Amino acid sequence: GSELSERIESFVETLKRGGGPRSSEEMARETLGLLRQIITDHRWSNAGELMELIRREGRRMTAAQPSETTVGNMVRRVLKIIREEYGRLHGRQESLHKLLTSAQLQSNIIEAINELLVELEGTMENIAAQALEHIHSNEVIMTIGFSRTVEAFLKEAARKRKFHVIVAECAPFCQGHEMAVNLSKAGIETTVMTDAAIFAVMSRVNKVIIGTKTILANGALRAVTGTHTLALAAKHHSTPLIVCAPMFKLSPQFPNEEDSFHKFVAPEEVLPFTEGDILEKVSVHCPVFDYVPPELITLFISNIGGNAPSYIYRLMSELYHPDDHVL
Amino acid sequence: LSCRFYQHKFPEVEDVVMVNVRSIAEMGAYVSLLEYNNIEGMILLSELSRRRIRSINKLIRIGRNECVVVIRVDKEKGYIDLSKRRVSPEEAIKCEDKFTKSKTVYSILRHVAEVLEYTKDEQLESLFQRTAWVFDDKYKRPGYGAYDAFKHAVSDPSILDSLDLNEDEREVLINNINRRLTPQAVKIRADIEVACYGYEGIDAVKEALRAGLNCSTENMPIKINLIAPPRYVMTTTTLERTEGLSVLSQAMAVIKEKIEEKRGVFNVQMEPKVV
Amino acid sequence: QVPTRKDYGSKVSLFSHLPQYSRQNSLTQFMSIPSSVIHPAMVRLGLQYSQGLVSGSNARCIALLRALQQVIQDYTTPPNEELSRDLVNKLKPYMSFLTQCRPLSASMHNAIKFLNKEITSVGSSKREEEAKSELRAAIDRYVQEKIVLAAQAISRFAYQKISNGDVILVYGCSSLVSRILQEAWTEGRRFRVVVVDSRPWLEGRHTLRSLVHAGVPASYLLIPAASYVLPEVSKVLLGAHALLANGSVMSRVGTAQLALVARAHNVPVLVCCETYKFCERVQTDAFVSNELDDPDDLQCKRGEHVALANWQNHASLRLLNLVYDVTPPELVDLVITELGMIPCSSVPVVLRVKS
Amino acid sequence: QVPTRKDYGSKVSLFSHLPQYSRQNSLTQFMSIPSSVIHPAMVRLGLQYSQGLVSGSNARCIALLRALQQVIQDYTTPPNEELSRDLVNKLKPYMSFLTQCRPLSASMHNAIKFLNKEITSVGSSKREEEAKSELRAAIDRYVQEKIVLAAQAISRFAYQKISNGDVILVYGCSSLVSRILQEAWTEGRRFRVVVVDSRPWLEGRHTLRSLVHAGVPASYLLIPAASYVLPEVSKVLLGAHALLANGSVMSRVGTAQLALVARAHNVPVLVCCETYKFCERVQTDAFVSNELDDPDDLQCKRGEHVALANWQNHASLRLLNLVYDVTPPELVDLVITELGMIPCSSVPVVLRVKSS
Amino acid sequence: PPPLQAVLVADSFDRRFFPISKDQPRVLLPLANVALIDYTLEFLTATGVQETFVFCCWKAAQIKEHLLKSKWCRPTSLNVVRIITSELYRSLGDVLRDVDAKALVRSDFLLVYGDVISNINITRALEEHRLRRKLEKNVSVMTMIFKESSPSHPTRCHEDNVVVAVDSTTNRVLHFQKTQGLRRFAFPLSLFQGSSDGVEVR
Repeated sequence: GSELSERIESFVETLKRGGGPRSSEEMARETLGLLRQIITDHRWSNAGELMELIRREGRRMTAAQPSETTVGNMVRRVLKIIREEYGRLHGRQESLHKLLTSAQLQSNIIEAINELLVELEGTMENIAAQALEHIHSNEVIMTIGFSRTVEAFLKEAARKRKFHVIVAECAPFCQGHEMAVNLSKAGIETTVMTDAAIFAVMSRVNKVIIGTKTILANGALRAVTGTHTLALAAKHHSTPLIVCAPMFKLSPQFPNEEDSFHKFVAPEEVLPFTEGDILEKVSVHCPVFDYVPPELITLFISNIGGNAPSYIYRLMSELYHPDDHVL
Repeated sequence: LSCRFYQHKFPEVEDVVMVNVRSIAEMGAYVSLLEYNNIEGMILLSELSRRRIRSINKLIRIGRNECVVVIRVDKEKGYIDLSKRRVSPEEAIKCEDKFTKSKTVYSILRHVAEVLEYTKDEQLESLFQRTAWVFDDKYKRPGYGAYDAFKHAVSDPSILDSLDLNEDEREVLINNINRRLTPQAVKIRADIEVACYGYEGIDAVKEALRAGLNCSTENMPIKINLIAPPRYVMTTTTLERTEGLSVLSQAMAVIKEKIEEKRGVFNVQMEPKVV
Repeated sequence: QVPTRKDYGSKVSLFSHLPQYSRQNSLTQFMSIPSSVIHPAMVRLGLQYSQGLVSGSNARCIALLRALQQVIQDYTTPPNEELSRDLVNKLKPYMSFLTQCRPLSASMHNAIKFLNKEITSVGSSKREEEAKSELRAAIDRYVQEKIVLAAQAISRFAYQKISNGDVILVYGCSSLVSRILQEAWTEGRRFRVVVVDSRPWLEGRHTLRSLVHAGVPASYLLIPAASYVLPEVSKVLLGAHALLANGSVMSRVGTAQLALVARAHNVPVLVCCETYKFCERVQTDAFVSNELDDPDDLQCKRGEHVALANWQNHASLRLLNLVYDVTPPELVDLVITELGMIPCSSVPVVLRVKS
Repeated sequence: QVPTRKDYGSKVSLFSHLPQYSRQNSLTQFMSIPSSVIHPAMVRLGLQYSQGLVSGSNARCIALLRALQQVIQDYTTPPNEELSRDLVNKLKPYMSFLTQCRPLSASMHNAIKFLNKEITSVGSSKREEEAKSELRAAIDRYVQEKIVLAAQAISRFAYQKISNGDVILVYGCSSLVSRILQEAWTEGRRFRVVVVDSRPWLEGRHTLRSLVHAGVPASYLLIPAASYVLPEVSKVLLGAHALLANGSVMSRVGTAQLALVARAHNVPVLVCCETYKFCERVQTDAFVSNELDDPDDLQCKRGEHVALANWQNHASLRLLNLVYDVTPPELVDLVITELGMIPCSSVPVVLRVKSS
Repeated sequence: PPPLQAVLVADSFDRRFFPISKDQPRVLLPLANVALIDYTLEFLTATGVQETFVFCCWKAAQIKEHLLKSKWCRPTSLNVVRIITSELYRSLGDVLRDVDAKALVRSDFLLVYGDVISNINITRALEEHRLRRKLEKNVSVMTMIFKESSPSHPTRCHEDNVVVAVDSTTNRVLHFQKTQGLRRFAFPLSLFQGSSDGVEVR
């Protein structure tokens, strides 16, 4: 269809040029809608043909912006759904047991995708409903950067409890200031600090609650810049660390399998152009994403509950297929 | 204040029905049957989805309405059991259309009751029994019958007058139906630059404009205005936008043919669109 | 009498024991235009502290000592009195006013202690003009042999630790580190320098502007990205505003964070400082004694809005910008002084040998 | 309806959200003697919980299951109603009252969830007596397979680790540890046992009374002196009140201290617990979810004066009586279950396989 | 609000690239293995231009051939490109006179050379210009785009240095001149007689 191609082009251009949609939840919903339209408004007979089409579209979308993994995760989830539906409609995991022991598909796939959207809708409330069991009165909670999930978590927690929140601005993109006003609009008695001071204050923090951008297979994290330092300080002081992360943010990739994991933007934010002559020799780097090893993570909180990092491999194995990590 | 939309009290089995979730239990999910005067209902956990689901909250979303079929009815114990696996998307669409039409009908009846200032709930129940459910019984098609009868009354007031409620109540109901079942408003606009830089430029332009405007039938007068020197805006404020678009396309084709015949210039600045 | 400075804004609960002044409010509004309560040098120095025109610890100490020299030259003993204790009694309100303008640092504290010990040791039989000349000469000698020669010796010692082709990471603005790097490059070494800065002072652009003018290759980035560049870093060199008796390093806010991340990356950490900055007091953290700067400095105009414009209007909103923090000795490997390269735990020993 | 137990004494600010009752204040003072809310299987168990007549987690679970068996036996359906839902709707107030008397543990939470699932699984067509008999049989089978066979299998597994001539350190009164040690000593293993106890419950003496009754050589000391005795200790063996999905161990207050000091002294740590005690919920500290017992037990008579006699008359003074704490998973080397000998990180895996 | 349009001159009317320009148009030189025309077209597409006109006079055949294979010439592109060729062109003034003769532009178009490297989103500037036009009733005719930079930056070569004098309250340009080889600058009195409130020299 002409409109299908138009929407695909608009989506890939928006992804590769700048931001949009604002929240990763909206991006995942738009990706799922586009994939649903691809499945419906296109011709295909065998499951292999549909898988090849989905693979080509996923390759294109991932090549549009590699640093954004939500589109790839949704594509892989759709591929896994297709595999499961075909397997249980035609016949009937890669474990040791398997080692020792050797027409109406489209409607089912559409229903599964609709179920996926339905459970995507209430993910934030599912995460925030269990905030009261992780916060005690007169606690000190430290946060980095800007994250709507953590914002809703803290707002839900503060309804029936009183505590203090310390937010470190994520320089240069000082988005933490929004927390500084937003939590203040809820009356949570928050404090603002520059992100050069974490360790200095870190000894007086009971718990750290942070969001994330991506979760890898081994249990690592792709977070905002400086989160590695915060996790290191937490490990030094042995303060428990909480990663409020929805289920759709589990990329089955691995940290060192590739590069461009960090995302580099114009060095204008770090060093303004008005410097002049010194810019002619000075090299400036402005990475906006940092890698957090799984050793420094104490707990993961998702729309399905709490988990340890050591269990992440299971969840990644329950949502994707090993033969789709290459895409 | 409020009552069941239909005279029938307990919906039959294998009937897709709207629900509103309220809470979550071990046996399943609690809902209110919104269109049956908010009677309590259950969705079994073993029927939420065809896939393997471990948590009810994955799809419950307390406070969000849903479309669930009915799998078992027990009028003696007041127990109704519902389902989500059986309902098809088409069934959900038609049930949603049913719910929207029933909501419109109930809004009309509630406005009539408020106008009558019938503070007695029994009076409102009798109003449901007499005014709207009469057409429901006559048409032998619940839901759609009331809306179709109200549309006919908005068209021909004979149906509304045929009711035996009252005189002032009939006037109030007619006023409510007119204010609610007659929201007609449309104005289709388009832009086209028609100009011939030839011998009889203004003459050919006027002739082409008159020929195009001659295609505007009654209740659809296509008025052409000179917003700019070379461009002209054609406006047709008429209902039935599906037919209005075709009429505008035919007029544009006629204008283009007339302009091309006299060796002139005709450009389609924009296709017809609502305002 | 000298009026007190009023606190600006609401302070954090944990920092209720520290002051917090605004840059706009200066005491000079409530002082005689011809200075009578305090010497004009004192009020000028307090004005140029409170306005942030002097930032470096060495610069602050040098300016304080020059102003004190001016006061000593302008001083005249009263009749039925002697210089020895009258001078200190007259100097005390000046130090109080200077603290009011901006809290004192380790260098200024040590300079004040040394000057008090020198003045108290002035013999009663000394003549006023001779005593003033002797005090001026002693101050000049102290400045020389405790800044210039110390920096030269520290640079010479640090030259050995720097090898060809390595990468050195610095932080903030500090004269000693810049001098060390420039002299090492001049002597013939070839290396890159990685400069780490932090908000809101952004003082790193100072030393960067020096390095480019020396031809040294350089790289620049904010503090949060340090973990990104530490894999390629070989040595870490930091400037210390104060050395405590327990081996703790009292320095700029980001020092301890960088030391921790570098230790996690298995990179040696170096510290160069002068012996005159070695304090005898100890503190185990950055909460008991610190400095609260102007909270309005945290505001940054991102996009078209200043997200923290009317931060006072939010009752439960507090802003916090420390100036100092403490690095535990275990995260430090060297202390480089004129005495040589010493372990971070040998600070008290030097404290004993300088008295 | 049932009233609400009054909180006794001021609480620490960090523990303001948790309740704190007093053993003197019994809720039954505001309830009918011929229990009119429902039959008095409530009150017997509630009083034995509030007054601390039963302490062991397995003992609490067994007592609760016996009481609920009596509840089911005495229960009869109301006309024009369904058992599978009315039973649970009626049983919820029992749980509310029991929580009011004393907060529930993970074992009882699992038992309640299992019995609710069993009641829900009961069909709507079967007869009353058949349903009651099958519910009782299911409760009996659950008790058997989840306590007795589990304990026997765990003892068989633990018999391998216990070597000759070694020293084993225990903590508190835990039935599983005592049975493991007794059965191991039965099979000819020769070894010592070191008992560590802590105030104010001092229930460790319980297991001491067992060890001498089994002829096992033993030693007894308070918790703070543990750092003195660990150098000659070869193994540390601890019972657990619950396991969380993150691998942490929720247990009596002193467990984490013993684990930490044992790690600091390079001594392996064993945690023995049954699969049914595994809990899906997770926490990172003892502040979010705990239970504050009666602070009056903290008072002790040293010499001829009790220092904390009139503690209520000091406004600034506060007393806390914690009963539970969380040991981080990285300090635990074993979980011994009927499924075998597993690491702590594999706790969630069991939760996956036993759920279906 | 009519759709936005942009004129894109694809020829620099100056011989600053001999002998490179003698066998290759300046607009087609590879900056980073990418032609400058590609850079400026991408910049125009990013800022929301829906219609772009390219005027090419010198070696227009090569520019035509290269552009017709580009992404922007594909039917899927949202940037409609129209190519104009005329050997009579000798200066930008002739290009604008031709534009007015054929009346391609409707209102508020973009003027930019074919060798401009930029990533500027001019939505804010466009909105400001339209508001100023509406309030002042068709007085303002041009809105330049300028970027703050220190004079010592390498980009500020001595050939293209410019000094401006504007009113800081309304961004109303008052004077504008080059500074090639001038050791001092001159400003007429008129600038101060009108705007007595204040004048800022940049």
